[PDB]
Amino acid sequence: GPAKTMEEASKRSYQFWDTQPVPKLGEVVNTHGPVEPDKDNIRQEPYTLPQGFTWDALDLGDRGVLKELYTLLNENYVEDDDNMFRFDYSPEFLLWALRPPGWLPQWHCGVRVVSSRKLVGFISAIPANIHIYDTEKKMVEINFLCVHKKLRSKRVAPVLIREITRRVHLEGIFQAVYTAGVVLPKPVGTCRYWHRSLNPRKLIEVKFSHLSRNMTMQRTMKLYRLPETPKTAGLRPMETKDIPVVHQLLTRYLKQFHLTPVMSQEEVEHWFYPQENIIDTFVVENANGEVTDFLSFYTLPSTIMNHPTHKSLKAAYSFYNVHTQTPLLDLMSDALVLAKMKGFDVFNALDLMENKTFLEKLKFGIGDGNLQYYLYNWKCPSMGAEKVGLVLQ
Amino acid sequence: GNCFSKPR
Ligand SMILES: CC(C)(COP(=O)(O)OP(=O)(O)OC[C@H]1O[C@@H](n2cnc3c(N)ncnc32)[C@H](O)[C@@H]1OP(=O)(O)O)[C@@H](O)C(=O)NCCC(=O)NCCS
Ligand SMILES: *C(=O)CCCCCCCCCCCCC
Ligand SMILES: [Cl-]
Repeated sequence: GPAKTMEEASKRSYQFWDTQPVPKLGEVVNTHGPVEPDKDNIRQEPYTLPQGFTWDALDLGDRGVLKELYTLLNENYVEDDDNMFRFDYSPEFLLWALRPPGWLPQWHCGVRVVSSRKLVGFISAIPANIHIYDTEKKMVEINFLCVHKKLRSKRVAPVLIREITRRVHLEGIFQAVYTAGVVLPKPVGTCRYWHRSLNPRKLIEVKFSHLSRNMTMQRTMKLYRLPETPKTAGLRPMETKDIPVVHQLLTRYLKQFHLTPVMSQEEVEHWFYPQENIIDTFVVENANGEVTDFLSFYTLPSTIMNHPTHKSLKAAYSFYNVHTQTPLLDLMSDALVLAKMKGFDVFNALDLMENKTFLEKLKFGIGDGNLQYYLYNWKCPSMGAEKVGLVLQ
Repeated sequence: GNCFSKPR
């Protein structure tokens, strides 16, 4: 069974993770560096799957293969605590998250039924340069670990983790970064999700949020109302000409945190250049024509399960927000207005970076979900949420 | 992976 709390985690033994090069849940980490040395020789054979299943690297350039992956995740990926909502990553979003610069086809690691060819399992790695305290290391980011519901509790997920580890080792990479809503050995940081209602009537009707006993629907509407247009002078969508300055602003801004990406200019283009219904980035171009700030948020809707009328929830997720001349509070206020303008029902943000400076003021409510951050094969002290400067998808 | 949160 999975552990969502540190209390429930302390009472668990981790048959798989105890075999892995990560610190134990109990210990305090006093050192910096790899848990074990880099391997001089790597297993050449893929790990064995239960009888009747086979590995298959997924070419996401094939529209039908991408749609199979969409469907696996849409029906079997992450749900909320009460099994009411499930992530519904779009096919085009998956292309964005899984084909950044340097992506490798063998790192899109699928499991198929031999007879029917049904896709029943998945895990992915993408390369990323990660700055962790005083070290910069080429790592991978692991995402989208998914096992079909009919296939769970058959230790397929440990096989998926070992197989992607093997395939990453073959490329000479020995560390990874990843998040999870469960506690595992051993988080480098724990972040909390906060939620800012944008369409509170829909959120309440579908039981995403609850009307407090001391608040009417009418007061809830007024509490969350926003302006019709943003207030910041010179706010506009990011364009191709802004890629260098956005790269520069981000690089300088991230230096104050202890876990951050190190992005090339091409990676900045990939992660921030606006794509409708995937990623939005707005820059502030001032009266001199100079770009001084930017905000970004990605699009991640969810399925509303077993509901007759409302089928989906449109969520915006705070990505990276850089301020040098505009107050962060004004920047995020305009992000809320832009998300509302674009039809989003809720705006989500973690308590990492400097987000705690605006969460309560802009009327975010604290969520029931922690997002733990992990490093594989790297020992270092844990850090508070406000020093985590890394957002995944 | 990510985690699905909702208001406490
Ligand atoms: C999460 C999921 C892949 C786990 O697969 P499963 O069949 O239920 O669990 P298995 O029987 O295969 O093996 C469990 C092992 O994998 C670990 N594990 C469980 N969930 C994990 C997760 N999200 N990330 C990493 N390891 C996980 C378990 O801790 C356990 O290892 P342990 O013995 O050291 O404790 C599967 O439940 C799933 O697809 N859930 C919906 C999508 C999801 O939650 N993806 C991961 C988001 S982080
Ligand atoms: C969410 O989908 C993240 C799930 C992470 C699963 C464990 C990954 C452990 C690292 C494996 C790669 C190691 C490469 C050196
Ligand atoms: Cl691909």
